[PDB]
Amino acid sequence: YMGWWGHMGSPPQKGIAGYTISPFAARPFAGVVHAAIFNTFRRTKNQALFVILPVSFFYYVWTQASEKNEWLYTKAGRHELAKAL
Amino acid sequence: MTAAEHGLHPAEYPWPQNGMLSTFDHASLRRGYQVYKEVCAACHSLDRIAWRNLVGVTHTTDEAKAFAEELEYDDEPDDEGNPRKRPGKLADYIPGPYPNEQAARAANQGALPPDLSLIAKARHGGADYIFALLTGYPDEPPAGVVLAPGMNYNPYFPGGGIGMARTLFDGVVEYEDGTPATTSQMAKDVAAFLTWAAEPEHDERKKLGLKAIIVISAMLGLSVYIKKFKWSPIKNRKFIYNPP
Amino acid sequence: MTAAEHGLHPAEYPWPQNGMLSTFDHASLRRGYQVYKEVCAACHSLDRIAWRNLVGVTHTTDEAKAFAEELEYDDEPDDEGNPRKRPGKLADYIPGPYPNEQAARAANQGALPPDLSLIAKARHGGADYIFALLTGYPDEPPAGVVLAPGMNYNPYFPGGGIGMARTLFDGVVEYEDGTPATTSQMAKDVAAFLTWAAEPEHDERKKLGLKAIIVISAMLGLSVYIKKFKWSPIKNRKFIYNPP
Amino acid sequence: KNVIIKWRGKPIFIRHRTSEEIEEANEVNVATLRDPQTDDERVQKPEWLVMIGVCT
Amino acid sequence: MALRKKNSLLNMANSYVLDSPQPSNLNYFWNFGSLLALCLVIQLATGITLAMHYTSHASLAFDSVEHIMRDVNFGWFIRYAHANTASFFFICIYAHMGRNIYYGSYKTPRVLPWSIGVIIFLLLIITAFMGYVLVFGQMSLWGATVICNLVSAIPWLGEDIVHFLWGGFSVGNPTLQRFFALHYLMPFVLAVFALLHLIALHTAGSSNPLGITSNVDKLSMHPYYSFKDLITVFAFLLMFTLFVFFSPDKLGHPDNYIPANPMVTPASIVPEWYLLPFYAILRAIPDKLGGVIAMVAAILILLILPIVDRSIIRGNAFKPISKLLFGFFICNFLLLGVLGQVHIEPPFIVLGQICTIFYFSYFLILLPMVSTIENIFFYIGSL
Amino acid sequence: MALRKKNSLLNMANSYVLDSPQPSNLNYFWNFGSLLALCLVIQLATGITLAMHYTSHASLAFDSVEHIMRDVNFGWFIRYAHANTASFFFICIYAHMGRNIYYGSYKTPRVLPWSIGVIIFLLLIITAFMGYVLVFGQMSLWGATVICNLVSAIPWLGEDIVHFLWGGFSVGNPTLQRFFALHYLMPFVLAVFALLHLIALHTAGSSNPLGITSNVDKLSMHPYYSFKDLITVFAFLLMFTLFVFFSPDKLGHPDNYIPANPMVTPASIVPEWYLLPFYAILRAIPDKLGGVIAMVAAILILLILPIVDRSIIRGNAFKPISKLLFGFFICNFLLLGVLGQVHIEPPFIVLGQICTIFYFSYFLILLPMVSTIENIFFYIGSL
Ligand code: HEC
Ligand code: HEC
Ligand code: HEM
Ligand code: HEM
Ligand code: HEM
Ligand code: HEM
Ligand SMILES: CCCCCCCCCCC1=C(C)C(=O)C(OC)=C(OC)C1=O
Repeated sequence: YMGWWGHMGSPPQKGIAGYTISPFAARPFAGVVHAAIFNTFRRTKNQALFVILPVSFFYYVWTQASEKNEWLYTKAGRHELAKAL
Repeated sequence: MTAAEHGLHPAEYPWPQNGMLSTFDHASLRRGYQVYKEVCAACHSLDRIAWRNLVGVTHTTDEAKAFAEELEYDDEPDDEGNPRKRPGKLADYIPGPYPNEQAARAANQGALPPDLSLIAKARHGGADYIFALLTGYPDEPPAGVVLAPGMNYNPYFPGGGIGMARTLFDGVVEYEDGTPATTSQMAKDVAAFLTWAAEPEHDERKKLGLKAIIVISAMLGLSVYIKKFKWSPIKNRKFIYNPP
Repeated sequence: MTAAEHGLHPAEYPWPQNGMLSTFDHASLRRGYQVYKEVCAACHSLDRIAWRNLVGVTHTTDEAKAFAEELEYDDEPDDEGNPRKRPGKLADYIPGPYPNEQAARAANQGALPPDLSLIAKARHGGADYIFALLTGYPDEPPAGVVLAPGMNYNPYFPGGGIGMARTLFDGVVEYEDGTPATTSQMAKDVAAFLTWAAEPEHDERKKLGLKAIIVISAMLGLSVYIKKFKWSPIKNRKFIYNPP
Repeated sequence: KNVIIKWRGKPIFIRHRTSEEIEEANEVNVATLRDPQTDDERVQKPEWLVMIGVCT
Repeated sequence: MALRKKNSLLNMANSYVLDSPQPSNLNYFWNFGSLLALCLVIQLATGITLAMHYTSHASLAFDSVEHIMRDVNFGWFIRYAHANTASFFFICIYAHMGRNIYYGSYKTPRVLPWSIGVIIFLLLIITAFMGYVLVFGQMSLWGATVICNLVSAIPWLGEDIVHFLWGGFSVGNPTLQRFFALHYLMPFVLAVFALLHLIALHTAGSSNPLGITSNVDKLSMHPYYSFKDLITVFAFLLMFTLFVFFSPDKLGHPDNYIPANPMVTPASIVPEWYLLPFYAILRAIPDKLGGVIAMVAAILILLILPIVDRSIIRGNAFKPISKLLFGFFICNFLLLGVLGQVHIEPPFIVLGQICTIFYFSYFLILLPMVSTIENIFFYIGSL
Repeated sequence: MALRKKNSLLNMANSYVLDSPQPSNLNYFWNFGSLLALCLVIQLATGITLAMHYTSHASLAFDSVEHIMRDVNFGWFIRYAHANTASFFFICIYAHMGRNIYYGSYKTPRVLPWSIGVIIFLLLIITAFMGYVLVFGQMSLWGATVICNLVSAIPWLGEDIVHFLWGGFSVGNPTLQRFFALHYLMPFVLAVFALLHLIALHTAGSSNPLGITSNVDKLSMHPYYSFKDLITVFAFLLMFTLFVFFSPDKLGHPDNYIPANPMVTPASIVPEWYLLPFYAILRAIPDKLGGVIAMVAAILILLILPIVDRSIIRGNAFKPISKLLFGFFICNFLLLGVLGQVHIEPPFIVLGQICTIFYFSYFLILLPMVSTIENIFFYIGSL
């Protein structure tokens, strides 16, 4: 499924002109400030829920479990611990 | 588990060596050796430390040779193959108070005092645990605690009943530098010294790490510039498509 | 080098174990242990041999346990951490006559009697060298030989002057099987026993080798048939060339 | 007498040389010596030949 | 013809590191493969060095490690480098596997590099387990005891196999000396399999974050990915530096600075953090043999991802529901990790069981369902 | 298409061991390559096994080898197998190199496999040297001392390098533990180079005893050379059996059953038999540095065979004078071997010098002269 240079396995290409400039002719950090602020904000905003929802759920579950476990091994939690075992 | 089974967690004390750029205070190390020597060494060995280790950390070559030469160590047998003793040398290890575990336990109502060479690394808490433990014997155990025979109450020790009694009291040591030897001061010094004993590379390690951080950071910055420079023809590429 | 510097080369004696298919004579091994025990063990250790090693080679489990139980070995310290002795067990090693090299040399006018566990493999000649050496002390050194102090002339030993005197004389041992204990007989038995001590796998090794030889030979024969079978179309190939 | 002291795994030969031994050593003309040296260069005390007893 | 192409040896290097045609759009998650190669090189250099100063005999092992820390020049560095890089190796390998699962790297035509990858992961676990025993501190000994006793659950022959592995009736000197020899060997086996998975990959080439073919638009591996790999190498070295020089023991257990004592049992015997999720899965099943099977199955089930993923599209970039399920799967795997080191107490016992069910149901139910439905949504949605 | 050809991994195996096209007329001297592969496999299996029971610490090393002989089940076998196979490895490697020199295997287009081969030979020497030290008997120690002191001859830095290699001021525990680690590693390096020389060879294929092209008449490696290799495998195993089971110590030195003693020097320190010719060449030159250069040059001069052989024909099958010169060269190499273990006494001192001159003059004078003249005789003789 992959060839090599000269016969990579692409369907025939025609009609695309590609252009670029030398690394010495270009400013490598052109538009860096705009990218760092606006591009990163856009990219992050669009992925935020896919991190926030599972992390917040599993953190809440852990928090509840760890707090109950702590409470069961206090004096106050003696009776509830006795039932749990 | 109950908090008692875990032990009380020690406070985070501001040790001089806390801090990315901070060494040990070597004056405190020297004082802590003197606490080890005059209090702890009765029951605890420091077997991984040789006399040469003190030199240029806490003591001069001469002071450490003097400490070594006061002791007797096993020599190679004489010409008739009879056992012999010699005076200690800088290469010798600091000798422990007991010949074996059985003797150690017999002197300590069954408990075995651990060797202290690694104790700062072998306990959660490090220096803070050692300081908390030594200074955390309450006058009276909390009402309701039943101590096993030969046990002392100390909340920092897991379970609460430790076979080591309180040993540091104001003025059990007379420091040679004139520092007031309070319980707190001695505990701080000895905790520092034991932390040094567990990790004697500490000072050099952190300074080499400063050099590493600086070089590696510079190389990270330059690697970003170079990557962006080399990638700019790919990032800047533009296309015109005219469908055939 | 001079022949004297090399030592006289020992004769090749017909040992029972010489022979691809031959084991040790275990009756000779047993007798040789008794020579070791009553003559050599005064000066020479056998530190690589445990009591369990004798069992089912020279002695029964009970005889070997009896030998072990007559000795005292260092136990683990008691409850006050004081040293203790215990009777020997089959797992114990046969104990040597001296505590260290210095004691050994002091008892032997400076010479150190080697451990005998590997001596049959550690000397050119093996059993033949041990037999030749023990039986090759002339009554008088060849005229002109100057022996160093504490040396005895023995031509098999390189240089000629050995620090071990003759030790085997007719009837120094009384064999338990009624065999006449001549110098020659005792030297043969002890040389056999020491050869066993150096290579105790000897008997099993040679029998497994017999099985290997047979299987590997059969496989060699069959591999020749199979190769010839598979190659015959290539070997038998014929050509007709008609130049185009 | 010549002693053999282990020092860094290498043997050290220490000979307590007699008067006449020192004399015997001080005879050889330095000229005819693969490694030209007199005993005075070697020892700091004529009565204590201390050498690393490994052959060169 | 250029020498790099003409000469067969040079050409093999050339095909992997210079002319290798790569997609032009690999993101930074494609950089873990070279970080894993870096960890492997660090572990070989430091490991071979430690072997020059370590003694495998149980009477001397723990002290030889103290000798390394105290007397060997830069021994502390070599030891902490080796110990911390073992953790970094697992961070990189989880990242690399996570990348592979999110971007569908396991799908045809890359089933073979993925399947060999699963074995590389098992070899890493065994390598790291054996290396940890070598210290012969309390965690070393007690960890070896409990993990090697899981083999006793193999029916009929299990006990015999354990005694065979130990070379005796408990973990002792024979076990330590054999673990040294195998720990030395296993990294070489691992490097061979790492090479095999790359050779297998080279038939399709790297996948890319869009999940489409890159045959239309290739970039040479050098200089583009060479210089992009340097950025993460320096990021890695900065993290390495912060642990090795400033916090060398943060990832370890203090009990491993106590010499192994077969009599005293430590308060809590837990695996190294990177094995913790598998330990939680084992605890979830009450049966001994059940638990061992579940623990192994948790790794071998990765082999069925090529089957259970029914999607007509490779990877999650454009699949919002698959992305949410992936998020939950990853967070659950971290919860399992946390539950691996809590005490066997309420309510963590039941929670561990729920998390274990979720772990397996991802492969067996959810991914097949979600991938089926998204196929239908792409088709109906774009009509 | 057949799976063995289609799948890239299988195809690599296929290209070496099954479909590999071989000349149809390789004789039995082409079987040493597979015997060398067999020795390498035996040494890896036995060596890794010994490492499970050996202790590298100088206080325990010699005794751990006695423990192997006495207590480990089949330890005697594994130890003697490992020790004797080290000798068989050198018999096979000398045979293989002799084959290569007689049949012109070093000529174009096979300069690269030959040159890598010369390095494989140096790696074998270092591997075997370090392994011998590990026993820590008298020959182990004194051999290490004398051979490592040759490095002192390097000007200016030589002494410092020796102390660096030893990790101290004499051969001791640091030296033994580092030799263990490197002895474990070196066989893996050696296996990589063995693989590299084969890949390099695969561009031209095997040469053959006639020295002509075999492109006209090829035979698959399997089944023909597979089954032909079995015959010599069984011949080798019979020789192995006779040594390992019936005469396990014939090739060794009794002094290596005495524990290392830095004080007492053994009567005679000689190398293992397979190093003896190089030792004789070293003794021939009076200067220390001269002798070391000569000894190294004796191996590196193999690299110039492609240049100094001026023949228009590959190999000696049809060259009666070259065959006689080859016969003298080989017998001289065995004489050097014998002189390596005689005492430094008359008249062996001068004989060793003459044999050393003959050794070098083969490469530098005789082969260039004889190969030039035979070129002319073939041309004039067949006019
Ligand atoms: C005369 C006896 C004695 C003296 C003095 C003594 N100890 Fe101990 N120590 C013990 C015994 C016994 C134990 C073991 C307690 C147990 O395990 O129950 C112990 C335990 C410890 C522990 C480990 C507790 C743990 O977590 O396992 C530390 C740390 C310690 N000692 C430090 C010191 C320091 C620092 C000093 C003095 C400056 C000191 N000790 C003086 C007897 C002593
Ligand atoms: C009372 C002393 C003594 C007795 C009895 C004794 N030996 Fe020795 N033996 C020595 C001494 C001393 C040496 C060392 C001689 C030397 O190196 O100069 C030695 C050396 C040897 C050697 C090695 C010679 C060599 O090549 O290095 C063998 C073998 C040997 N003895 C065997 C025996 C056997 C077998 C017996 C008795 C059955 C025996 N010995 C009895 C004192 C003794
Ligand atoms: C020592 C461990 C490993 C090393 C050194 C390693 C190295 C690499 C490298 C250099 C690549 C190509 C670049 C990249 O995509 O990052 C790669 C690709 C890959 N690896 Fe790994 N890897 C290792 C372990 C694993 C494991 C454990 C798996 C699977 C469970 C795996 C599966 C893959 C897959 C499927 C790819 C192709 C991904 C793609 O490009 O789409 N590897 N690996
Ligand atoms: C994938 C490669 C490797 C991994 C993941 C790995 C992992 C480990 C781990 C986790 C330890 C325990 C470290 C500690 O806490 O002190 C360790 C110890 C050790 N490893 Fe490795 N290792 C690897 C390669 C090697 C190699 C190639 C060697 C070569 C011998 C080696 C030799 C050692 C030695 C001697 C120790 C014990 C000394 C010590 O604890 O530092 N390792 N290894
Ligand atoms: C080309 C491969 C090898 C060669 C030529 C080789 C050679 C040797 C030699 C000559 C000895 C001295 C044997 C003796 O007289 O007792 C030896 C010992 C040893 N070798 Fe190797 N060896 C090789 C591979 C290995 C490997 C891969 C290991 C893995 C660790 C290893 C481990 C050992 C050990 C532990 C010893 C010392 C125990 C003993 O003497 O038997 N060897 N080797
Ligand atoms: C571990 C050591 C080695 C192994 C396992 C090995 C293995 C092999 C094998 C399997 C072959 C192809 C079959 C054959 O011709 O016998 C071969 C060919 C060759 N080897 Fe080696 N070899 C080793 C060492 C050496 C050395 C030291 C040299 C050179 C100094 C060398 C030079 C060659 C050459 C030139 C060929 C091609 C010969 C021809 O077919 O004409 N090898 N080797
Ligand atoms: C010993 C075997 C280890 C195998 C890994 C060594 C190769 C070094 C990593 C280079 C690399 C490869 C090959 C690669 O294919 C690739 O493209 C996907 C990368 O960068 C994005 C890489 O970084």
